[PDB]
Amino acid sequence: DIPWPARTDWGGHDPATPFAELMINTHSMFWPVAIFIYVSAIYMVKK
Amino acid sequence: PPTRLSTPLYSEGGAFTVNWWRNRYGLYSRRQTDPMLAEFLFRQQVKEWFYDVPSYNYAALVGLALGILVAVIWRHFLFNPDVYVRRQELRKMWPDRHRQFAYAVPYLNPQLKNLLLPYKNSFIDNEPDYADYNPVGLRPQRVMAIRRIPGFFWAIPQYFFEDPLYTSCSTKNMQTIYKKLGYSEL
Amino acid sequence: SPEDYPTPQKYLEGAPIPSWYSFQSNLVGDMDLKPGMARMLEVDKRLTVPTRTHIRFLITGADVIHSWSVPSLGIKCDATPGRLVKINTFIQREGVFYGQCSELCGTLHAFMPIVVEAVSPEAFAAHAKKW
Amino acid sequence: ESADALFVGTLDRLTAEHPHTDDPRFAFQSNQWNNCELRFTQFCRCTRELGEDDPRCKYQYYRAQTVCHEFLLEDWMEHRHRGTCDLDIMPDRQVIHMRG
Amino acid sequence: SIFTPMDWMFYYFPNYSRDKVALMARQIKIHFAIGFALVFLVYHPPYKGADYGNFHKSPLYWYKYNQLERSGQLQENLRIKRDWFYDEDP
Amino acid sequence: NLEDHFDLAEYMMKMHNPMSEYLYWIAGFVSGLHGILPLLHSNYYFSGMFLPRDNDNTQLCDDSW
Amino acid sequence: FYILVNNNKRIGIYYIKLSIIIGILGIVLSYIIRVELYNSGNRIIKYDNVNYYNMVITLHGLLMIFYIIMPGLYGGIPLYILPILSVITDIVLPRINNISIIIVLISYIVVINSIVIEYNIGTGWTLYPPLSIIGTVIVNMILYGLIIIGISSIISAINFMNILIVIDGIIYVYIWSIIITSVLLIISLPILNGILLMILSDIYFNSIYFILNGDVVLYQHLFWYFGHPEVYILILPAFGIISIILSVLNNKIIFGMKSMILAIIMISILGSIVWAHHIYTVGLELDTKIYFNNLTLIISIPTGNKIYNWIILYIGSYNILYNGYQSLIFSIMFIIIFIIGGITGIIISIDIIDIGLHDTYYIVSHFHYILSIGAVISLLAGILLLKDIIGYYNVIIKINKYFGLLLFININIIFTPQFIIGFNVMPRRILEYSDNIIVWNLISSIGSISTILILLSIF
Amino acid sequence: DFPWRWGFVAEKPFWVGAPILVLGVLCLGHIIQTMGQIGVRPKRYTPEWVEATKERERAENT
Ligand SMILES: CCCCCCCCCCCCCCCCCC(=O)OC[C@H](COP(=O)([O-])OCC(O)COP(=O)([O-])OC[C@@H](COC(=O)CCCCCCCCCCCCCCCCC)OC(=O)CCCCCCCCCCCCCCCCC)OC(=O)CCCCCCCCCCCCCCCCC
Ligand code: HEA
Ligand code: HEA
Ligand SMILES: CCCCCCCC/C=C/CCCCCCCC(=O)OC[C@H](COP(=O)(O)OCCN)OC(=O)CCCCCCC/C=C/CCCCCCCC
Ligand code: CUA
Ligand SMILES: [O-][O-]
Ligand SMILES: [Cu+2]
Ligand SMILES: [K+]
Ligand SMILES: [Mg+2]
Repeated sequence: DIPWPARTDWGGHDPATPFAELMINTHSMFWPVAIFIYVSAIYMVKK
Repeated sequence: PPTRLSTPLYSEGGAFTVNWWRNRYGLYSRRQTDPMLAEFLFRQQVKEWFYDVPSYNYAALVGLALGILVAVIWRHFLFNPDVYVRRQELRKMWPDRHRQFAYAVPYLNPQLKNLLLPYKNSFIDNEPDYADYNPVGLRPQRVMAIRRIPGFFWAIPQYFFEDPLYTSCSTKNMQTIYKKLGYSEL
Repeated sequence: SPEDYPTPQKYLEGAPIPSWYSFQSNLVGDMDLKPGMARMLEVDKRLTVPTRTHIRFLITGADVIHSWSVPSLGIKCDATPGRLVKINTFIQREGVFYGQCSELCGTLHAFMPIVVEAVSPEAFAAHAKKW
Repeated sequence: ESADALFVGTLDRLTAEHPHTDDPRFAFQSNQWNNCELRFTQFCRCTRELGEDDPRCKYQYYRAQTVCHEFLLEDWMEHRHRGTCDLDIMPDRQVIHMRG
Repeated sequence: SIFTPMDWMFYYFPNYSRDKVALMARQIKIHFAIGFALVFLVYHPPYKGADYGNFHKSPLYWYKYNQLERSGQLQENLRIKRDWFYDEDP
Repeated sequence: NLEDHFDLAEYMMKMHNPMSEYLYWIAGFVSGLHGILPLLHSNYYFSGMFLPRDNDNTQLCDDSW
Repeated sequence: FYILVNNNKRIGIYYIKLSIIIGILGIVLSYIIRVELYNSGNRIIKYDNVNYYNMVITLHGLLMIFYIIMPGLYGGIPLYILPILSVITDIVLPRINNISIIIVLISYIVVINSIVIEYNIGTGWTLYPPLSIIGTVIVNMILYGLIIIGISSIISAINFMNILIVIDGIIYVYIWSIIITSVLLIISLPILNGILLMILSDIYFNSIYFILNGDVVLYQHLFWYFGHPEVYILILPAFGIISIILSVLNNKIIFGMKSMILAIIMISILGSIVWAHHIYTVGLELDTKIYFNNLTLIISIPTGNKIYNWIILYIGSYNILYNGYQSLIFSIMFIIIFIIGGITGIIISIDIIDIGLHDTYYIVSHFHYILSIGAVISLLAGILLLKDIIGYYNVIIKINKYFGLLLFININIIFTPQFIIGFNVMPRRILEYSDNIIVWNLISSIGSISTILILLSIF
Repeated sequence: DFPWRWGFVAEKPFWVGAPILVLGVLCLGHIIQTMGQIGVRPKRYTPEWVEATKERERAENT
């Protein structure tokens, strides 16, 4: 509904429509893949 | 890849072969000034670019991307009801454009749309079937999928019969609850 | 022929054809804010809509490109001149959802918020009948 | 009465019985401008045949309002009253086939 | 060749790969035809793919379905857990 | 000539006049002023003040200062 | 002489010098923005002078893109080393090289003069009509600057393409990076000029393209048909630099040179056909949206191959060599930072995610991490590598671990919070905002003041 | 070869100086940004306005 202080709200917050829920879950679905892509690559940044 | 100029290079016949490439590689080249030097530079380029295994991966990617691109362009021109190349219908008012209106419904129901819409229950927790029923008939009635979308949907069970709350979150149970209160029709 | 202009039988028998009502929604100025109002988001006329109903929003822009954004409803549609974009929504819970214009539209791009209040269908009908 | 009666007769009937739903000829696109122009042209042709007072033409105006924003309709309705609306010029005074 | 290490293509199919320039052209053409076919044979076909009574049910679907059917879990899972809005206040 | 071998020989050989550096820094400083001076001028033109007082466009408590 | 010089290496120095000068104006504008956004209220801009903020954000974007990073990565380092990498005496077109830098300076003077003399209003750096065409004369002046800049960019692109005719050695990856950017410019600029001329026609010649019955969405197509190729014209030279630095400093031959080259070519072709991911919320047809979303996600493949090829360059390098040199640190930091920016780009590429995140500060943080952090650091790293060849001194940068650490920490303090407020949500191109977004905005503002202070320590 | 400021900083261990410098720069930034708002007391942050927003949230179920 309205922004609240010091909230991460990663991927969205307070959906009030089925489409709004879809948007939040699409981001949540891809987020672990993004973490994998980052962690897997960064771990090899070294001599 | 031979290392001696005496040993010939095999070429197929056609429009993209080793012989076809040799004929055209040095057309604009100031460095291929004699047969020996020209052949050495030609084989140097062929060895570097065509005998490089990873280079073939990019060849696949350009073909796939370009094929999709050409086809999406063609599809718009050939089928999209809103793209006009002929002028007969554009010389008439909107109510009279019957030939162009014929593209509308067939274009509104592509195969992949019918195949993938049932899988909305892998993205929506509450009332994933909220928009399934439509009495008009421009589109097919939608039935929710029985399985999660293959891939990265580990958060939901592989099959929805496994989920305990799935049936209680349906637009039908929600309608029952709200209709019992007199709250709303849907 | 008269039948080339399809009309429901009820209206052909004398039923009143519906009218439309238009209202303007403006930001509440800093000096006009009340103790509890949210600064930069409150408006003087909210848009009331019924919940648990399929609503079609047709959005356009008269002069420049604005953008009608309601984050809670998952709507962000550009109000472009010449395009009447259709957006379908189905609100599931009551409340007041605040949004802001999302396309630089001039000096006061930051001062045209979007407030939508979703109420029960019985409440919406009473409101519409009175306002 | 027939289940497919709406599609029968005209494609226009579908939105006439369901004013707030997609028209079959424009449902493929989110932009509904062309839909508004067809609906206005249909209101213009109704009045020419039946007059402004006919309930049919009054409803054809309600149908036009369902898809046309008021600021566009007011402007287009003034052009129509003057006699400059290009969607209402009588067909024998059109210039579309002249000089090309 | 699709999803194929071309080092393998060079080893196991030496005669088909002898002309590497021609081999590259086929790589492009094959994947061009695949992309073109996807649009006009998987996406475009009109009024198709709406047979929801024919949802594929794989061997794994039945393994898991029968397991839950044998026990009471399938019945319990499908049961509607709540069909009222307000609890009764004592 | 040996003096002409290197581009910008005086600077590279560390004999250049410091005024060249000062002009470069001054030029950058003037460039920066093109964002600040018109800000002050425009504020005064439309308000009468060169810069606002934090939250002076909103309601303030009686003791606010 | 100073202005008459045709030496390609001198002109390269001029490009870097001018980028820093114009950059001062760019950074100042950024400080104004962040200061204003520190809390809710008016802080340094009056409510009656809100048009100035709109102009500040517009000029910030335009200057940093076309007058700072592009002249620095495509004009500065390229004009200094490309003729050396090509083992050629000098650049193919000497006189054209001279006029290009002069043109850039003259267009800069026009822009800043328009700040001082014209009424200050803004329409974004994307100059969307009808807003751009209903403005005052400052918009006309900005258009002249862009067109003039376009002339310099195209002639410089012609200059680099001619190296293929004279190159006496091997086309290294970096040379390939510049050539492809030149091709991208030759194909994208003419389209930009056309649409800019149409903006002028509506502003100055009573044209009606951007009024009713004319589609305003037309501009966005032609603009972004240049817009997105521009973001790769700005990043590809940076990639070329990263390749040289990693190979040289680690004493390791580039791995998969041909895949690096073919990855750059691929990014260009794909980058020329994905522009409408900037137009997701306008209301395009479903199939168009799906095409553009699909092709946009494909760009990650070639971009990913380059990243992993860089990683193996740093892996296995000798431990005895000191690894604290600023150039090496910046090159490594680029890989770490670019992945963040690219991944967030893939997130916004999904159109449904984009509906929520369009015109929000998440987009800001996305392109800042790539440009304000990645591109800047790449240009710094490249100049630092060539410190001996260029010969500049009177700075403490070459070995300064404090500067690198402070820059990395504080730059992330600015833009990481901007990802959070993207789901809050705080729109872009605004100055006032709700009181519940102050915390994150305040943190980013503290980051901006700190970064500026660290820029003073180098001297 | 360096001025006093760098000779002083570069003499200390990096992980002694670096952490202190990071905090110092951040503190200075906040101080600078607080000088222009000393004594500013907007009415919307008073307890009365804070309570009224809570009332609005309860009514709107925010
Ligand atoms: C992003 C920032 C931070 C970056 C950090 C990272 C940096 C990493 C490293 C980057 C390295 C890049 C590569 C460097 C290569 C250097 C090569 C080099 O040195 O070349 C040699 C080159 C020339 O050396 P040379 O070969 O001996 O040249 C001899 C001359 O050709 C002949 O000698 P001459 O004595 O005969 O010279 C003629 C001289 C004759 O000069 C004189 O007679 C001067 C007399 C004194 C005047 C002083 C100024 C007075 C101003 C008064 C203002 C009054 C305001 C009143 C307001 C009242 C208000 C109520 O000048 C003139 O006649 C013309 C001067 C025109 C230019 C100056 C323009 C100033 C601004 C004008 C604004 C106008 C606005 C008008 C608006 C109108 C609107 C209606 O060096 C330079 O030009 C200096 C470069 C210095 C810096 C080099 C880089 C060092 C490393 C970076 C340090 C950080 C810099 C940060 C940016 C600046 C921040 C502010
Ligand atoms: C040089 C600058 C630069 C670069 C490189 C990019 C790169 C990309 N950008 Fe861009 N972008 C901008 C600058 C840049 N962008 C700017 C300035 C804007 C805003 C302009 C404005 O609106 O005014 C913008 C806006 C922008 C939007 C608009 C969002 C909105 O308007 O709401 C989108 C969405 O599609 C997008 C997508 C992408 C993608 C998908 C990439 C890809 O290139 C990213 C590819 C990189 C990776 C993917 C990471 C590395 C690869 C791997 C680690 C392999 C493994 C990863 C996967 C398999 C996914 N960008
Ligand atoms: C490459 C271009 C570039 C660069 C470097 C930056 C750098 C910065 N930008 Fe950026 N910014 C844009 C391009 C850039 N920006 C664009 C295109 C927009 C959108 C415009 C629009 O909305 O219309 C934008 C918008 C934008 C906004 C949004 C304002 C709004 O529209 O509401 C904000 C503030 O939040 C901001 C802040 C900053 C800050 C704090 C820095 C930096 O100060 C962070 C600190 C880093 C440094 C201070 C180092 C920079 C040094 C150099 C650039 C010189 C390099 C030269 C050599 C190495 C020789 N930027
Ligand atoms: C040289 C001898 C003289 C030749 C004289 C020719 C004169 C006319 C030339 C006109 C331009 C060329 C196209 C001619 C088309 C003729 C047939 C025709 O009318 O086609 C109409 C048809 C659609 O018509 P409507 O019914 O109005 O729309 C219905 C809803 N979509 O349009 C077309 O097919 C023509 C327009 C597209 C032409 C190009 C083909 C489409 C795909 C382009 C792909 C581009 C990407 C790259 C491809 C690379 C190669 C694979
Ligand atoms: Cu309207 Cu922004
Ligand atoms: O722009 O990506
Ligand atoms: Cu883009
Ligand atoms: K503020
Ligand atoms: Mg936008």
